[PDB]
Amino acid sequence: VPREVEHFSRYSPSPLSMKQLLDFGSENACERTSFAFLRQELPVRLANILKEIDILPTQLVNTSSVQLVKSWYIQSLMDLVEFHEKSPDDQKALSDFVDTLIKVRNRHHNVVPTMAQGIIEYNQNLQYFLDRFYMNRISTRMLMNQHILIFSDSQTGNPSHIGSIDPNCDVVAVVQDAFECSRMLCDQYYLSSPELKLTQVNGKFPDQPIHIVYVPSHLHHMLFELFKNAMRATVEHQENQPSLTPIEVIVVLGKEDLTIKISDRGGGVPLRIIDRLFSYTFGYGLPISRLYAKYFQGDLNLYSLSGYGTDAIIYLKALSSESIEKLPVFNKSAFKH
Amino acid sequence: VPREVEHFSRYSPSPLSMKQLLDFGSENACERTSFAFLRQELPVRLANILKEIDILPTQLVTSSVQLVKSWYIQSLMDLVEFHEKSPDDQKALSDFVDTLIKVRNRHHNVVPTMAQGIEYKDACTVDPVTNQNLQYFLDRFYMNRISTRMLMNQHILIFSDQTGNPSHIGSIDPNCDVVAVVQDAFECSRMLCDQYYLSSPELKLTQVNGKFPDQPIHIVYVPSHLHHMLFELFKNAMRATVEHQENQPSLTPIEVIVVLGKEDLTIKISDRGGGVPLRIIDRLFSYYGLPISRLYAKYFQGDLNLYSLSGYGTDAIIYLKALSSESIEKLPVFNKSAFKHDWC
Ligand SMILES: COc1ccc(-c2c(-c3ccc(O)cc3O)n[nH]c2C)cc1
Ligand SMILES: COc1ccc(-c2c(-c3ccc(O)cc3O)n[nH]c2C)cc1
Repeated sequence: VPREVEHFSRYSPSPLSMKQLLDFGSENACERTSFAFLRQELPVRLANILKEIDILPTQLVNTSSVQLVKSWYIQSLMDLVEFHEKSPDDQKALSDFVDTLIKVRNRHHNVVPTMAQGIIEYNQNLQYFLDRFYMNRISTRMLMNQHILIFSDSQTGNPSHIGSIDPNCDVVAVVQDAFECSRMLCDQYYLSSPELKLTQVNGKFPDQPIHIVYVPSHLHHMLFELFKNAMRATVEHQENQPSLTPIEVIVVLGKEDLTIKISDRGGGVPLRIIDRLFSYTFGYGLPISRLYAKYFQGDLNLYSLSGYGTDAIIYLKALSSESIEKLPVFNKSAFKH
Repeated sequence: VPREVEHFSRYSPSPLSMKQLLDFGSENACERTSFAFLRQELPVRLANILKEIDILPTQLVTSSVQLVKSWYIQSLMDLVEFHEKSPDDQKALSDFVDTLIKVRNRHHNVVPTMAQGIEYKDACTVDPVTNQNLQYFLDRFYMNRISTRMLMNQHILIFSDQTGNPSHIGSIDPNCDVVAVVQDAFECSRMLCDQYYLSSPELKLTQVNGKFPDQPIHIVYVPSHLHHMLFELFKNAMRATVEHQENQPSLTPIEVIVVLGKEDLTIKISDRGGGVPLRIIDRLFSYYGLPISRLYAKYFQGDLNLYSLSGYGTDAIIYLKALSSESIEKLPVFNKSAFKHDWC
């Protein structure tokens, strides 16, 4: 155990809200501040999760695949710790940091499948760990991307966005895209794909467009995954008739909640097996997409009617200020689990 | 507390299935067997939940629990006697029935009392972690009552000459018409609804037999339990609807769909009462009629869930097991585990 990882674990991750993240990019010409935050936060999160890997079962940590993960994280942690001596005023430091972050985003690019093989080689504590390990990566990928897309010279992301956050996200538009994205995957395999019957309701101000601060890609991931599932299930279960049953989506904005319910008539699944769809042990989709919903204090649930069809609901937070990161911490409360 | 409650605490509850239930009274499964199994079981269940009660905070264990303990200990002791008696003593069976009729009427005031104490709990001011423990304890306490009452009714209705419906086995309808139970439970809510409101929602009911398509829906179940769950969900669906659409021309129907599947009987009641925000939902389940309802669903391995759309309406869905052999009792056990009561 390298002295830096034992050290930086001895801190707790600091969750940020999308309001705050938003701010690192507005009147704020200060990447000076992002640099001092992230050169501290990234090592802490990586160190926390490296520590929780040491408790994984003997046979598991010693898989080729986990050992490769260990070494990348340990490498990026090292690389980030080296920026600790420089000042946030050092223009040369600010820029190397962008490159090193790009370097770490790259190094970690194979992390999520590698991890899978790592388990597909070796119960309920796996699940607990995989959910945390993956949330950990979602959160670091997001902080690095955010910094990279706001400050780097040559990755400027979507101009509407501050980083990858759309402060005025057209929720239904994302629903159409993700559906129209899944709709054309399904046509690679079937003579037909379900249509989209969609309804919106604006709690706050009625008959006005639905917009909230969110990260459009995370939403896109959730919805696509759930639309693909709906379609495949609607086409398998009705392999008889001519036209399929449409897929019904309602988008609802309320005081605190942004809710999206996706309904299909794909035959459903028994209560007993639902719990397995959300298990890592196909994917990694439903499980991951749920981590995405939960990553900012939302959620994703499945309610099926075995013999008829399935409802999928996503919950997002409606206000930037309550969209707060949900981060695992390696402490004793976690130790006993 | 006598050398009794501790002895039978040593044992863990033995869950029955509705199939076994159905047979403990089928083809005249002599009251001897049921006598024998219940004179053991009921004390163990009472013994079990009684030990839980002696972990409750100083003061709570109150004008309430003070008395619940007594009834259970009396009841437990009352049931003890028939150990020294043999199953063949008909005078004893006939007394087991009445002794089962007394305990009941003794316990019919359990549910009231216990929520009294909830006077007050620990210190007369109670925090989240202590409070979560109350939620914990209470799901178990009521599940336990539901389970003991269930078994006692069964014995009485099938062996005492208080006889229920002859077509039923005790409180269980081996051919429960689920859809008819939904309509009556709906109707019982519509009336109560209309004793207080100017107008009430309609029932737009849909039906799908996945198991055997054209055929009506019948599974093995206890109609009253089904009625208790459904009444409460309808009672909530209508009131949310009527309240939310004070401004609307008419009211929208409450929509329910009944589906029977390979393994599951599923019932989904949905409304447009403007819903409740994701943050509040749990409060809805905090300690009573909704919490208790969920306990009924889970009693035989089913479940009750709400998923709402704050700003539009709400989906309530009931899950029941469609096969009798899988409809097994969900009982609390007191032990090392249960006794033993991260992210930012
Ligand atoms: C992941 O592989 C799978 C596993 C199960 C299914 C599936 C669904 C379903 C499952 C999830 C959902 O959101 C909507 C649905 O209609 N309904 N029926 C089946 C057979 C589809 C893909
Ligand atoms: C007084 O208790 C309550 C508390 C809250 C509600 C309620 C529900 C609801 C809640 C549960 C349900 O099953 C169906 C529903 O439409 N939706 N909207 C409201 C304001 C209704 C009764």
